[PDB]
Amino acid sequence: MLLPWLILIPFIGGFLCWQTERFGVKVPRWIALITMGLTLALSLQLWLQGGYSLTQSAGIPQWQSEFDMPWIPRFGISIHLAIDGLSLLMVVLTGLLGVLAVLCSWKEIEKYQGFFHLNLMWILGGVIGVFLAIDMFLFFFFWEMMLVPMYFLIALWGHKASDGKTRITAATKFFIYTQASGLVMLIAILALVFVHYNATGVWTFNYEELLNTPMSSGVEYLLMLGFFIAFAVKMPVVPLHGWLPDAHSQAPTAGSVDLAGILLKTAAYGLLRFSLPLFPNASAEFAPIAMWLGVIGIFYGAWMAFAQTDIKRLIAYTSVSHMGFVLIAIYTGSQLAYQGAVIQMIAHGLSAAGLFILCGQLYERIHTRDMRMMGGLWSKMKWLPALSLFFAVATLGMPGTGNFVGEFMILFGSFQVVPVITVISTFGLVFASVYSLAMLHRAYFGKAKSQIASQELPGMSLRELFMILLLVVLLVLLGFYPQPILDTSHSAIGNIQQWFVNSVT
Amino acid sequence: MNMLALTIILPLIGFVLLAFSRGRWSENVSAIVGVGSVGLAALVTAFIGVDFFANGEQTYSQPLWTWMSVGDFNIGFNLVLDGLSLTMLSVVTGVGFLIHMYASWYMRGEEGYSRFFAYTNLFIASMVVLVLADNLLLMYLGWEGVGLCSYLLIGFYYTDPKNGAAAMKAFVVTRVGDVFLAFALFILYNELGTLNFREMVELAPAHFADGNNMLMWATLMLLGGAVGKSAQLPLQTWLADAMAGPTPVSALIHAATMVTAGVYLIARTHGLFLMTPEVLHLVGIVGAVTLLLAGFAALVQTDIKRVLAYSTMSQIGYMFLALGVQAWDAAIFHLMTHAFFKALLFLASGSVILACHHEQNIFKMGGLRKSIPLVYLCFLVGGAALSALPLVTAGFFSKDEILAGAMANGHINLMVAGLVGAFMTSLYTFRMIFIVFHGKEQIHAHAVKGVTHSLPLIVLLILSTFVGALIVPPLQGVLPQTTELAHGSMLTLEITSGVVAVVGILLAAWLWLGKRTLVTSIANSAPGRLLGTWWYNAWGFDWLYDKVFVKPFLGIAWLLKRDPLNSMMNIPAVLSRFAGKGLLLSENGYLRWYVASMSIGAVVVLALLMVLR
Ligand SMILES: CCCCCCCCCCCCCCCCCC(=O)OC[C@H](COP(=O)(O)OCCN)OC(=O)CCCCCCCCCCCCCCCCC
Ligand SMILES: CCCCCCCCCCCCCCCCCC(=O)OC[C@H](COP(=O)(O)OCCN)OC(=O)CCCCCCCCCCCCCCCCC
Repeated sequence: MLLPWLILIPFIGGFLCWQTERFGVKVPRWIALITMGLTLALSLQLWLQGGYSLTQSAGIPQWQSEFDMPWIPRFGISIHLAIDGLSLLMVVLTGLLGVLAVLCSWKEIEKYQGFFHLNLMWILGGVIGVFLAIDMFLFFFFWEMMLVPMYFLIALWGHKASDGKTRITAATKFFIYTQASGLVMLIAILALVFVHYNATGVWTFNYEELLNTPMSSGVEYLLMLGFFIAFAVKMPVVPLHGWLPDAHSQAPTAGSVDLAGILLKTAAYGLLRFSLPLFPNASAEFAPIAMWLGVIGIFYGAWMAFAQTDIKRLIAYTSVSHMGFVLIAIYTGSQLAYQGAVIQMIAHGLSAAGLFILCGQLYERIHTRDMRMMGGLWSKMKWLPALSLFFAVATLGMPGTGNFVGEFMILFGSFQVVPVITVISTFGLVFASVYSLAMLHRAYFGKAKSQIASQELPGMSLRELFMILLLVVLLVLLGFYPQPILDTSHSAIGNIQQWFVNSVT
Repeated sequence: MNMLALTIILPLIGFVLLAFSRGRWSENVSAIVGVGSVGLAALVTAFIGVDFFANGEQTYSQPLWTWMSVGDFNIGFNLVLDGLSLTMLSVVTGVGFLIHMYASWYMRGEEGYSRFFAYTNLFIASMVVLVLADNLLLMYLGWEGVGLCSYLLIGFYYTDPKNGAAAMKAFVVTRVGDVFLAFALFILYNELGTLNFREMVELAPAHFADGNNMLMWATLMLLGGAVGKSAQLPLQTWLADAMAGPTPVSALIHAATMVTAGVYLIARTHGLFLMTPEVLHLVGIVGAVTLLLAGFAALVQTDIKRVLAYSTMSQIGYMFLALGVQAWDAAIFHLMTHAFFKALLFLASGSVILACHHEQNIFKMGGLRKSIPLVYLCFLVGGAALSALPLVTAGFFSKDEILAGAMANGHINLMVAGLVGAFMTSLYTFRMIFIVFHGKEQIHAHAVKGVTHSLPLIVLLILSTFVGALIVPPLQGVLPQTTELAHGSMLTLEITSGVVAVVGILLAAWLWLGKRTLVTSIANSAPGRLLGTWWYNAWGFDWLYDKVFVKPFLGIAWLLKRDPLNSMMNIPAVLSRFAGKGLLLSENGYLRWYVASMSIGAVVVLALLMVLR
């Protein structure tokens, strides 16, 4: 199977990136690009050979490919990997964002750049493993391993303007939030493994076997909450979001960590792949609380974004507001909302990526991220201001940008299940418009509010233009023709939706 | 009619070309791409129209691709032409070509000549999709599009922060209407699972037979979307401020397009409003209230553009009254006639402002009738059409049809609102005309001439006369016929309307021509200073919205500025640090204390072992 190589190539390339700095400080970047290019090519090959569009839901579990190798036999833990329309779509996004993460940090050719790329490649290897792992321990291991590289990238290669103290403070907060939450999930994985043994007599960590574990209402609820705590920190779900704005602000200014370790939806997939299938009844009775937490994140994130001054922290809070819609959808039991969640998870990744990459490029010219020191940048630059407007139009969810397809599909499906929550949630589209236009008016429109913004700035390079324009084409195509993506995730999302509904009944 | 898509592709191509030009092309080349794009779309519309009447006015459908398909949710990117669409397509591309041609002269020498045409091209394409869409979700892609393009053009002069504020307000107020529209789309699909206009009205009767309770909510939410784009109560606080964009934009986003979308929507979904009569009547009441409220506001405005903004609000009000009285054909007739005189008035207003060196106050100007003659004639013909001067102007025929329909259907109270609004229209329209052109010169306007400026002006002038009343919109087949008034009763209304229209103009002359003493006395009167201030601020809806929405929102933003919930989740760490320092207080290097610590531990361990034995 090739599934194992979607995780190995990134890891092997990371080692090569470090061992090739001896041939020059301009070599590691090419090794990283080839590494991510090969993983992306392999992902596309799997897409063109799986016939996902013609796969009909046969019921969980339903994998197009699977690999199993003994890892820790004593505990029945193995390297079990499996692909599906949902997982495939998340792996190809990781490959695309990984190539862009390498291209964005291309002018960074300082010493120890090999270790930078090693950490970047390993963050991506872990993310791909999280989307492929079907062994509960492998899932947890990949969930927690990807955090160590991220910690050192935010603390040692973080915002060039921030002091070491501020960067470390942010990295520690991110790690403690995430590793501790992940540990609460291990406690629940271990409890599920023991409840299975006691109820049946088998010792397994395989998701396929633990899918129907006879358990009481109380234990199922506690086990479900344990997984949710881990998926609430990475989504994020308010009030476990404080770590996000800080990490984004102190992360490599170029935007590499932002795209690789913060824009891949490993928590939304986790809620759809494990929480909903493993604990169907508990998820159904927690739906009200989860959906209301999402509504709060929609308005709280929007208000927090409006008052940010820092452009990168503004974009960071917009993510909390947008992910609230996905949380509401995951707990509706509607195929339309689930399919829309998949589109939004992909669209937000592309729209947020563009904003984060453009933010880094802007810093390279004005050496500031404070919007109070910008203004009239539309008349001082050649592309950045116009392209930032596009990504903000997509962020507010303009029809024709792909973010609209996901957001409206979620609302249409959610309305059929929870009408009142859908009505209040739709008003979030007005708040989005407020923060989206606020950022454009406070940075590119009006008059220069500082001297640096009052001089013609260097123009965007071909590399910068290519990566940003690629994201523009993808968002527009996803907005006008989203069917090819919907046809790939239909079987997987159908299996999950049926399981949840049928199990609750 | 197979070229129906070209009416969108051509404008869309113009946008991409002019956007990626980034201002590198010459003004002439940029104009050729901008005006030619809309011009070719208008030519295609003409050929499509010829084929439509040739094939017996049969509805044509052009399925392009399936946009979204998830189970029973099957939305299609399909276009449709039936007559209501043809009328709207003709106005959008036709009047849209003339405004583009005029804009070529108006924006000469200004920065962003290319970006302006790029946005106006995207606006046209969005409006065409809005009108040709066969389903509500595709209509949304085009409803929201025109809103974006309006935001982009209202704030075209980005250097001025005030223009940006006006653009943001427009987007927010209209987006609140778009949220209401969305609710309707969410309900209709949950109830019918179609969103296709034809299928919806075909499957609606049976589903709501037991109770149309959910149908009323959908039609009410459809009205919410309409009152937003059409600037009707309670979402009309954005039109007057939207007069910050280049004047040509005002003509497009008023007369031609945008403000007419709400009328098209209620007209396209008439079959559903008919099943909800109470909501349909509310459409009439909203129009009557807006036409009256907007007329008074226009009578006290001092900016030429703002008088023409509140007049559009009153004129869109008449079309809304027409829909509520079930005079569907009359509403579309007035939309078309309005697209002529209002565009003429706005384009003429631009010529006046440019001639008066960017002056915009009606006072501070004067005696321009001698300096700018053609522009003065355009204002006279446009103002007469707006005031519905009898027989000579097309507005007379379009408005009388609205008033006739209301009376024919028994809506006497609404017809009376129309009659009093007509008197107000004459007063506010000629007050401005008698103050800007008649009187003593004060600015010394510079003659504005050349084709690209006069041609659009003249073509709209002819269309603004009775000649425009001859362009009968093809509607039999799409919209129901209106109850016919008796000939004798019709003549009475036509005479009354004419007398009211004329008397209005005569009073306007006597009041705002010469020393203007009586008006000054009333204006300086305590009642006058109070009512004048109230109407000048549009009855104070803007003030109320600032105190109920903007101020509360900004206050909560200031309160949460420091992420309170994050600080709450930092308590586990403040307690940890404090506990650590307290525990380290036992780490005094004193050994005797260390020995005592083990003594205390022994007593505790032994005590517990005995109490837990
Ligand atoms: C079930 C509950 C709901 C779900 C929870 C999900 C997981 C949440 C995990 C995080 C819990 C809250 C943590 C809040 C603080 C986060 C950052 C942190 O640990 O300390 C940051 C703080 C900053 O200060 P410093 O680093 O010195 O920088 C210079 C001065 N500002 O550094 C300090 O000076 C603090 C020193 C102590 C830091 C470690 C102790 C704080 C956390 C204790 C454990 C809390 C409970 C975790 C249980 C597992 C997860 C549920
Ligand atoms: C191969 C597959 C093909 C499909 C995918 C490719 C299509 C994408 C092309 C269009 C989308 C992006 C728009 C262009 C991005 C940047 C281009 C550019 O440089 O345009 C600049 C232009 C004005 O230029 P200028 O006056 O010079 O000022 C800018 C700085 N100099 O300023 C601008 O134009 C501002 C840029 C954003 C404007 C609004 C964004 C539009 C969003 C699309 C939503 C569509 C909704 C309406 C559609 C209805 C009709 C179907």
